[PDB]
Amino acid sequence: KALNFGIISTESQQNLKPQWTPFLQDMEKKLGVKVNAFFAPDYAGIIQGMRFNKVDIAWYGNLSAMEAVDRANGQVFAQTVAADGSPGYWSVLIVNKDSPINNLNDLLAKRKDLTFGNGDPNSTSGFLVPGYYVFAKNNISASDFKRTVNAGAETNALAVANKQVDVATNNTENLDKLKTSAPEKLKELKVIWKSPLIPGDPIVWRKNLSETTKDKIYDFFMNYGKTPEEKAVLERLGWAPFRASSDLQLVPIRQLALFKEMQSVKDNKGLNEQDKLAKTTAIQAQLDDLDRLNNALSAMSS
Amino acid sequence: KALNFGIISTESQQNLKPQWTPFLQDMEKKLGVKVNAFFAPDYAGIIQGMRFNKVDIAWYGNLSAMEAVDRANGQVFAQTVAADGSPGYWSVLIVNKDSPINNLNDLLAKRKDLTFGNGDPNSTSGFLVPGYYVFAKNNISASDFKRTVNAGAETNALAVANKQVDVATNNTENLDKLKTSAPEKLKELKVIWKSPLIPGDPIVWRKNLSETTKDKIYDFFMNYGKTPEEKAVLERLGWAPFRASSDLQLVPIRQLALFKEMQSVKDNKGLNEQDKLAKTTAIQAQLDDLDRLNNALSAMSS
Repeated sequence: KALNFGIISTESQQNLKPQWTPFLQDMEKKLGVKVNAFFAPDYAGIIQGMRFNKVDIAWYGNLSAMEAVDRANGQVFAQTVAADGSPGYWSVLIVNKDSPINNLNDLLAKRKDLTFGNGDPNSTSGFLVPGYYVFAKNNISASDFKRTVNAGAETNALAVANKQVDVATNNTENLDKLKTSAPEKLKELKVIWKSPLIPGDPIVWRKNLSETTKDKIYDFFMNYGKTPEEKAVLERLGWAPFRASSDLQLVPIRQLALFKEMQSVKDNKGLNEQDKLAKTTAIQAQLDDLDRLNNALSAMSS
Repeated sequence: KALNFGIISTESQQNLKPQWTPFLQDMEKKLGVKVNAFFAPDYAGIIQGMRFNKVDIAWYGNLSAMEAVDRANGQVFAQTVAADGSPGYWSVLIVNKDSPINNLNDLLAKRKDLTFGNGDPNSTSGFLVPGYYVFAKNNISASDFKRTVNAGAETNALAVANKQVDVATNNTENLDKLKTSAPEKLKELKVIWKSPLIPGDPIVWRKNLSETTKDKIYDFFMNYGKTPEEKAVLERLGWAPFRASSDLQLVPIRQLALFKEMQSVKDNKGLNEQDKLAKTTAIQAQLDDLDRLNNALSAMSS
């Protein structure tokens, strides 16, 4: 009963090897079952490895992560945690502290009268994530602000801080940097809207594993880190210890997937509107259900 | 597009009528769609009403609630909240405050050396709920205490308080009463283990409703109560305003269902062990998956 982990490698074939064997070697111990890897070229070959039992487990990104559930027996069981201390990031919208805005509701209104900072239109956290939760969800637009401007978080946070822009989007990881980059202009910022947590990469195994096997993996992963040795070894892969997870993980990413896809049907050229109505109104279905989940989940305050 | 609510009535045909029309009459307004009820004799006829679109929505109990999802297009969308202030209850285990125990781990060990207070063996919160989360889950027993005694929460809490028993089970709703019944012997108690939240009755509609319809119900329910009028009307049905919910609701009840069922196969007389192994080890599968969910859910601390 040997074991395969999945790790692609942008950190190529030099970089990766000596960061990992350790984590295998403890894995092999506690599990006491030989623990090879699949290095990779991309998640595409990796999911496929799952799809054929040739790989048992793996460090996906929610996107890859989600298609694993989709096509190759995925079950998220754990969320990676940043060695600085977790855990993913929340998208945001930010006014200056001297602003008399505090709600997204405030903002939502005083909008035709204000100037916006929007992220890379190829950025999920600066552009797309807010694009759904903020805009799409309220049937309103980046249009509808006096003037609107696209730029980087760092800029945009600084933009707002220095009252060159009314409101901007951002993430909380940039918000972090600042406490070092410009602590005294982050002190001037004010967050008025948080996305869902957009969380860290998961660990997915294949469901078709065995009661007993999973039990060991699961506990390995849930308990690795409590030791100074253990602790310091996660770090070499930039990690803190792992959060307990589920497929519920990727609800934010699922919504995105299907907001995009929704967006691409409204533009589907050679589709008649009868047959649109159907699909559009079906993807919404899904979002609407997914919305209510987010609520439920956030309503376990608590 | 008229509307049917489900409400059984132990509070029979006199009691119920004038507690509800109000809540219909607001329902009919905001929805602006006529809102009859099904009174009932039992959830059995009620789920069936769903199963035939003859009823659209209803106040189930997690048990009924769960079989609704099972057999008649259930989706939990809201959790009832006690007019005193919510929300279900957590089972517990309780030592005296002068005890040097604080963990379930402590207890788990010092057990052969101690005396237990166990609830009605026909009580879910005093007996069965702990029976799983505490015992079943750690493959250990009510056996394994010096002596063990079964009795009511009130007794048992008082038992422990007055150091007639080492540890006992309880719920937090009794724990409430006490602050009135015996505030100064509840002051002597100490909780060392909480179950999952075992939550309040839900509102389930049938999935096969319509985007738009659900949207209105959903918002009606999520927003009813903010007004003094609204507020005071929920009260006449002993309610505070409603929590946002999902089928995730009944994970605790699902685990129970299948702990029982697990328990009843181990006792299934005319079943050979080969064919047992299979089922036992399949129900465990489920619990084990459900366990990991509880974790995930409780690991969104947060």
